[PDB]
Amino acid sequence: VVTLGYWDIRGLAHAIRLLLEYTETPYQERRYKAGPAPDFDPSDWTNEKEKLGLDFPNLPYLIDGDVKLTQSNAILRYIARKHNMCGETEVEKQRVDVLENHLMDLRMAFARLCYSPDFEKLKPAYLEQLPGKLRQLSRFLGSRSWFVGDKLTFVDFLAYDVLDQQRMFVPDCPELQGNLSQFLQRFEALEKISAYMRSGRFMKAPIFWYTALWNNK
Amino acid sequence: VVTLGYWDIRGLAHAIRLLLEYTETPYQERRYKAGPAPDFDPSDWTNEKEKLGLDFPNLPYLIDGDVKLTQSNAILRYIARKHNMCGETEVEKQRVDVLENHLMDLRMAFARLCYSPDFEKLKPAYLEQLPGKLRQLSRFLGSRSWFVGDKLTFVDFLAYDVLDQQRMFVPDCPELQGNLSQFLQRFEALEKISAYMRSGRFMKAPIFWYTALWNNK
Ligand SMILES: CCCCCCSC[C@H](NC(=O)CC[C@H]([NH3+])C(=O)O)C(=O)NCC(=O)O
Ligand SMILES: CCCCCCSC[C@H](NC(=O)CC[C@H]([NH3+])C(=O)O)C(=O)NCC(=O)O
Repeated sequence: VVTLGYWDIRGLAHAIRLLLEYTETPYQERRYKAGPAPDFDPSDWTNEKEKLGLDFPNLPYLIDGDVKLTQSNAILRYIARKHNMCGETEVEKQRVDVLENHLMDLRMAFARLCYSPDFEKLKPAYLEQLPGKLRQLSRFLGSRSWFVGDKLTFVDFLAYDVLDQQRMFVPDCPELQGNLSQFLQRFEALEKISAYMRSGRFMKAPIFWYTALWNNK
Repeated sequence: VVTLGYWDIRGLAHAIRLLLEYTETPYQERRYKAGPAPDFDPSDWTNEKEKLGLDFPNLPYLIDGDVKLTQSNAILRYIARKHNMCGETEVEKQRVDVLENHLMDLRMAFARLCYSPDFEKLKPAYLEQLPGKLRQLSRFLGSRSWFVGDKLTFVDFLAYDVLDQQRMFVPDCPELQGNLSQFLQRFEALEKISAYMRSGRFMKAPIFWYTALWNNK
């Protein structure tokens, strides 16, 4: 079994847990829990961070024999390479590179927001530029089944997480309907994914750590 | 001729310009200029922004015929693949992926400090954490000539830049005296790199936008 370590929260590990589940990778999880509210008690993780033999300790991490990685994108590319779920053609690789990076810029934007004490003050500007961000992704996907072509890749798990989060935030966003929605329905109908979602291991929320103003429940 | 677009400063395009120079790729630059102070109106960019045919409009961007890219790392990979500058084995790909991602974490924590209006009060904590981050990077490299191995990859162009930045913000750092310094010293002695750093187009500053509280022009 491979070991995935991350906080007992959705966050940056969602796409990794889904990929691990789809590619049928035997795994276990180390889900670090919190302690005394409301004082930030990372101790469960902190008591273990500098004793795992990781080169750049962080969350999430994945241990697979002597392979010890940190950096979520790196863990994905690692899992994906064992099942050829990275690009194959040059153009597919460019589409993968550009989106993995772009999806992180949108993930951080959102993260920044739900974390700021000025959330309600920032919410309107954010929603002002959401639609356009979504139109871009819709235009990029076009009529393809997946973000790169007919081949499903790790960037599709990334895209699903990021889009499902935005769907969480604003459930009836016009730009969310259309090819973006069908994409979501396309992802959730994948056999091992459907099965994972109806299992008792799947955690749809909370998206963020307990200190977040939006969705920490 | 590929066209690299970005503001007329060093910023996030440093690693790319060095990779292009070293690879001997013929290129051209579309430097975007900011209006006079304190306005710094960036209309030179927004004017062209949605007229380039880029999927996700942003700076830097790279246009090579029908190839049009916008995320720095993806642009670096695009070039790197053409010259076998990514990893060639599983272990090398892992070092490439983890590093490419950790160095982005490093760069951003630094852009945040230097762009925050609280710089001077944040500066102490940043310095107090630095020696650990440098030591980590030093343990990783070990007695290797390059970060990935005995062959130069694009991640060395990143490490050189993230590190060069730190050398400039705290030259007197002990952590930076060791193999890390031999690495920079080695990077700078490469035929096309040195040939470059002495040219008239080479620019070591400013690292940040004119609005930053540290190093600008
Ligand atoms: C609750 C999730 C909210 C999402 C944003 C914060 S992620 C949490 C944070 N991890 C990181 O910053 C890692 C980022 C890194 N770029 C990666 O991709 O792995 C952590 O707790 N690291 C542990 C540590 O640094 O000790
Ligand atoms: C060492 C870092 C120095 C920082 C200098 C400015 S970074 C560029 C700035 N912000 C970006 O996010 C662009 C970079 C993009 N995120 C990438 O990863 O390639 C921009 O002009 N983006 C274009 C836009 O938003 O219009």
